Amino acid sequence: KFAEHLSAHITPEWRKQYIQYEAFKDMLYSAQDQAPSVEVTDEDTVKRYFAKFEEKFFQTCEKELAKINTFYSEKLAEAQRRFATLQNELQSSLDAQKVQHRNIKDLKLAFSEFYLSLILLQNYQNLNFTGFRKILKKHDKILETSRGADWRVAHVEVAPFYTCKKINQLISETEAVVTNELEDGDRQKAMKRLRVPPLGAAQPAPAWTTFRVGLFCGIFIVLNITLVLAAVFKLETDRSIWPLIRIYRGGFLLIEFLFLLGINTYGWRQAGVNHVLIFELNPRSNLSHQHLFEIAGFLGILWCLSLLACFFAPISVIPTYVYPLALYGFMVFFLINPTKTFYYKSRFWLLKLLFRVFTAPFHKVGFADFWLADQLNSLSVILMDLEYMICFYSLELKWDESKGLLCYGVRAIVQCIPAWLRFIQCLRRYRDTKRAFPHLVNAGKYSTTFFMVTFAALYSTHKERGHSDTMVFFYLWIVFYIISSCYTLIWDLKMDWGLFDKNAGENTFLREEIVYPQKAYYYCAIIEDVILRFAWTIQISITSTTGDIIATVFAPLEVFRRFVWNFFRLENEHLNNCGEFRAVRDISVA
Amino acid sequence: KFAEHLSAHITPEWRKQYIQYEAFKDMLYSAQDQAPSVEVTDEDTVKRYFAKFEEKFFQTCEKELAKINTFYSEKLAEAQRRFATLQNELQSSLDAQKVQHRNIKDLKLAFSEFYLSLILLQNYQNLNFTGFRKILKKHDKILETSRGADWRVAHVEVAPFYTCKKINQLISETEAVVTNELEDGDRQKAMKRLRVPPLGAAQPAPAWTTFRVGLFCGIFIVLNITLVLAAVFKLETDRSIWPLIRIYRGGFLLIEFLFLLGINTYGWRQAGVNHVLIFELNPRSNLSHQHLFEIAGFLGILWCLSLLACFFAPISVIPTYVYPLALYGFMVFFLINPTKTFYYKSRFWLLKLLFRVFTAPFHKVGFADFWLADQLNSLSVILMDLEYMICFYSLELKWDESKGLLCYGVRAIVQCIPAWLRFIQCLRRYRDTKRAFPHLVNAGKYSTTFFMVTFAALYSTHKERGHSDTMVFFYLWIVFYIISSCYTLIWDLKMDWGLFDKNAGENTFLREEIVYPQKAYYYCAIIEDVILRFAWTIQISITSTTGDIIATVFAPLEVFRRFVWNFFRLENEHLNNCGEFRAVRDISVA
Ligand SMILES: O=P(O)(O)O[C@@H]1[C@@H](OP(=O)(O)O)[C@H](OP(=O)(O)OP(=O)(O)O)[C@H](OP(=O)(O)O)[C@H](OP(=O)(O)OP(=O)(O)O)[C@@H]1OP(=O)(O)O
Ligand SMILES: O=P(O)(O)O[C@@H]1[C@@H](OP(=O)(O)O)[C@H](OP(=O)(O)OP(=O)(O)O)[C@H](OP(=O)(O)O)[C@H](OP(=O)(O)OP(=O)(O)O)[C@@H]1OP(=O)(O)O
Ligand SMILES: O=P(O)(O)O[C@H]1[C@@H](OP(=O)(O)O)[C@H](OP(=O)(O)OP(=O)(O)O)[C@@H](OP(=O)(O)O)[C@H](OP(=O)(O)OP(=O)(O)O)[C@@H]1OP(=O)(O)O
Ligand SMILES: O=P(O)(O)O[C@H]1[C@@H](OP(=O)(O)O)[C@H](OP(=O)(O)OP(=O)(O)O)[C@@H](OP(=O)(O)O)[C@H](OP(=O)(O)OP(=O)(O)O)[C@@H]1OP(=O)(O)O
Repeated sequence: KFAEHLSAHITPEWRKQYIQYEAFKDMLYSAQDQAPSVEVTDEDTVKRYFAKFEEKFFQTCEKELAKINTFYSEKLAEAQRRFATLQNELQSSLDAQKVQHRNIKDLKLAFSEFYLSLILLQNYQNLNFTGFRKILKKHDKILETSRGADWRVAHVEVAPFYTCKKINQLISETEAVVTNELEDGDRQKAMKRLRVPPLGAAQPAPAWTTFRVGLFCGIFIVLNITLVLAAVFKLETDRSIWPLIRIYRGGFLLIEFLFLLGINTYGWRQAGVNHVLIFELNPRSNLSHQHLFEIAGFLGILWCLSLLACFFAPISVIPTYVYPLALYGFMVFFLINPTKTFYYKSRFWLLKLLFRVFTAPFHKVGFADFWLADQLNSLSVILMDLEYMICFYSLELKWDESKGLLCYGVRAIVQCIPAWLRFIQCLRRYRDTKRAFPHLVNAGKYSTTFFMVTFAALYSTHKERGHSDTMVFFYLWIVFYIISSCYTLIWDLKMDWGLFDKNAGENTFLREEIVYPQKAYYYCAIIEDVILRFAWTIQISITSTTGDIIATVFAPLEVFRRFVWNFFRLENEHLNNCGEFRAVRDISVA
Repeated sequence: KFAEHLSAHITPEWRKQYIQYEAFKDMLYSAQDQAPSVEVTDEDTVKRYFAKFEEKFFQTCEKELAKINTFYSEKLAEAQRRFATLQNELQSSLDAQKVQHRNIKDLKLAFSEFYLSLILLQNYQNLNFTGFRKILKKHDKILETSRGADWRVAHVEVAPFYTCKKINQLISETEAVVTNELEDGDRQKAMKRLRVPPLGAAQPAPAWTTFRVGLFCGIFIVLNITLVLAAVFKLETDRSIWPLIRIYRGGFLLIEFLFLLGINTYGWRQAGVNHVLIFELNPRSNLSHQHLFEIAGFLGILWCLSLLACFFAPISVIPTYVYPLALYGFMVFFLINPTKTFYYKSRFWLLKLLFRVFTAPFHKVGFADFWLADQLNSLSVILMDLEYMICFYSLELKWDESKGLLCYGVRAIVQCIPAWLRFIQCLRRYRDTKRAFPHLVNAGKYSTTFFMVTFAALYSTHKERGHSDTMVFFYLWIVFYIISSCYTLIWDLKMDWGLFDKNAGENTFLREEIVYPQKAYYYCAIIEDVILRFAWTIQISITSTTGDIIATVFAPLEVFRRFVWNFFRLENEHLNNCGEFRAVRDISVA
């Protein structure tokens, strides 16, 4: 009932302030078990044990409450100190109208993001009180006394965290001020923006969505079995399937990315590392994991069906080079669907992000656009494809005949588009912050992947012609390979993940604190990301030299290191947004 | 928020006693809209309108509360009157031990079924109070006054339904009496049987189960598309598919039965007609609709795959006459799985039911075994199959050759096994109750389906030989056809469904009350069950004369009338278990 209820309804950034139910329960249960004797020893000696612990208990309760109200009052002062500046800012603004649209618009994200601190603090008044009357009721049950219940009336509801009705009156003035100065009355349009819906792991998946995740993962399994059958029967021929996989690798890397990003969003929501505060999403509406599994499953059904139509060749009139085109025209029409349907706010946010990353020297660099520029250094085969598959229909495809599928620059550069993106983003972080370690470095990390592709291509072109200036360039590519491997594997474990810290202490080789449940995950991953970081630099070289057989088998694997890396790049982030207790974004009105 | 919360957490049998939130809200909203004028008319005249309604409101509130405590106290007295007899019964029992196992066992279903009346009445104290402070808070919000909030302290929490702390002390004595005299202490094994889990429409489907319902309905859709393809391609031949469908019709009628029974359980749970009190299930643990959709989907995957293995003929060693056998050996092994896994209590209850119906002159006739003896008068083709498919492997199958499928009594009687079952059950109802209308009649209903099969078979056998005694028997089958059609279509609308009642009133041609939301469902069904009750008597005759082409197309359709009939046979039941307010079973200890 509660221990779970409390370990779920808790605000992650504050976990070191709640009642610590588990320790209490364990203390009580251990105490009862280590009872001296039922009647074997003397009577009053049994009392001692059932006394000494009683003294210990109410003592640790005392310091326990002492934490709450101290933490509580401190948090409250913050709110008070907020409703101060957050109000005069409106005051100045109000008269100023006689960018104002913008100024008004950002202001409502100040209050809406204020009224989420309070109503996340109000919970802290209840989630403790009715987490303070439960634990006591076992103490009065286990020992079968009443001292606990009495102490509950002796200290708890006299203490300034349950009998301090200040937060509620703050809630009342914010909702009459927002109502009055933001929505021209119309309280209904104000308590639609302000209301906070039960968030965290406390929102179950809307049954229909778990169903649809069941369906699109259902059609998908049979479609995969049908592919594995038919590619071991129907396809059989003398025709080259290398165009077929060289075109159906893009969709696959992009499906294996969204299933894994779904598992990422779940492994974040459950383990407490909030992927809401960091990305700057709005904490009332999100995409829980199920929606990601569902989008991934859907695009997976589309991918499977296009492949099957290519192999089974279902209708004679449509040549065969139209199924891949239809599939990839849908996988990108779904993303620019200009209605307000099928994840409208979602795709619109993602599009704003892409536009602030695919042209990102100019715009600021948040965390969303520093993250989805390290999801493009792994799906970097979906770009050499959307180069190959675009050159191929243009200059190689035979439009005279219905049988289709069964393309000096472009590859070398297009392989380093995302590395260039991130190099520029880090230079921009520098040119604003004025701090080198860590912005100028962490811009080298990508300068190397420039001095790998270039030198590998030089060796390639000078071995194709087979000239004297070839072995020299190869000695250069091989000496820059170890560079662009270590200088990105040390950075993958020291500053991103944050592991290997002197404050490690008990956590052998790890960080001082670890958010994720077990202690073998970190070691498994610290081995994996070491293996799979050498077969991504090769994977870069080979698919740039003068190959696809190793590409289509290392591409689906790189995305796995990106998945196992998201866990820790978001942990090591949250657990730097935890030491300062920050449950709500600081929004700025200008 | 509440109107729904209240229209869901409500105890169906008591719906005519709750606060009637919707009428209140509508009254308030209409009142505010029909306000005389904002300032157009005179000031104090606006007061009149905002006064007259104020007087009206508190008046209808007054009679509203007057209903609750009167209903409440009356319900409480019942509980008190219970804890009386329900206790001395234990008292007498206690000393008697010095069938006792049985006597003890039935006694715990007396308390567990008692402590569900209280904790369904306790809710009635909260679900009203915090349904009495909401409605008022809109009245004080809409009119923007405080009279409502004051009246709340003037009448509500002085009234003997919120300040009557008697039910809770009853809960305390029942759980210390059960703890002490049923479980030898061991409070943990008593508050495992007594606890009531949030029931009704208030229990969401356990996410994993909605997922699995998504999966087994996912593999199923592609498997059906593959069947429709392959039976329009792979099967093609000169071999007779009549054995193939004459064997794969059983599984289909049994799948189309469980999907539809799932839709039945949902249409019951949602529309309020409880399928829990009537079947005598235990109200804490049930099978919500999702579990039925999931079992149906699973047996559907098995059916589809067996069919596909028959058509695709996947492995050469296993002849082809082994796939239907494997499918139907699994569909019946799933039902006698002697572990405690895969719906253990469920299948064990269903098996106890079958054993109390397939031999049912002797056992009592509850409602479960009167209901699942009218689910066997529709799945009556699954018996002429398990006759045909059993005779065929025995005396027709060619075990010498691997190619298999591509069998004077038995049919005539086996068609009337379930009609015989129900005829006997009604005779047993008579031989106990001693009442004819409705037991002796409603035993005729099945005597006719005896004088239809018999006479149709007589005409058949005398036309095969083609003798003089043929046209006479046909004039008899045709005169008993209209009998066995009208005498079961009038009974399908007058006593089962209960429709066409003189107390109809406003509900044209219907019953006085209707539990189901709309008013076109009843007419649609009253037309349907008229059409599909003539093509079930034919369907009986044809598949008994000397055919399958019309059988395999009317069998999947009869089950539809059984589905559309379950709705109303359970409505017309619940809405006779509602007039007496009975939310808990009366269990008897002997
Ligand atoms: O909050 P965002 O930015 O994520 O999205 C909302 C915001 O968009 P935007 O500011 O234009 O980027 C407003 O748009 P807008 O043009 O109407 O007005 P402004 O541009 O804000 O002046 C808002 O209206 P409003 O609340 O300001 O009146 C609402 O409009 P719409 O859908 O038509 O819904 P209604 O408002 O008509 O019900 C938008 O969507 P939703 O929130 O889902 O409804
Ligand atoms: O209540 P039912 O009839 O629907 O089912 C229970 C009841 O069955 P039955 O009376 O035999 O028909 C008891 O069986 P039983 O033989 O143990 O004892 P009795 O025959 O009742 O004397 C009960 O144990 P118990 O609670 O009485 O000790 C429990 O057994 P089991 O798991 O071994 O129980 P635990 O060891 O986990 O308690 C059965 O299932 P569950 O309730 O799901 O567990
Ligand atoms: O009577 P029992 O022994 O069968 O059950 C206990 C009962 O409290 P009771 O006995 O009435 O005082 C539950 O509260 P309840 O629903 O009555 O609610 P109210 O308090 O009455 O509102 C309580 O949940 P909780 O809500 O306090 O957390 C539960 O804790 P459980 O979830 O198992 O474990 P935790 O998560 O608590 O550690 C207790 O079981 P045990 O832990 O074994 O003692
Ligand atoms: O602030 P607003 O005006 O946007 O919203 C109102 C708000 O009460 P508030 O304003 O504080 O007085 C809700 O209660 P809440 O969460 O505050 O709960 P507390 O009681 O405060 O704990 C109330 O639900 P609820 O009162 O039935 O639980 C809701 O009615 P709606 O959902 O339609 O539910 P019904 O009308 O169908 O019942 C009201 O909206 P409108 O009906 O449009 O006026």
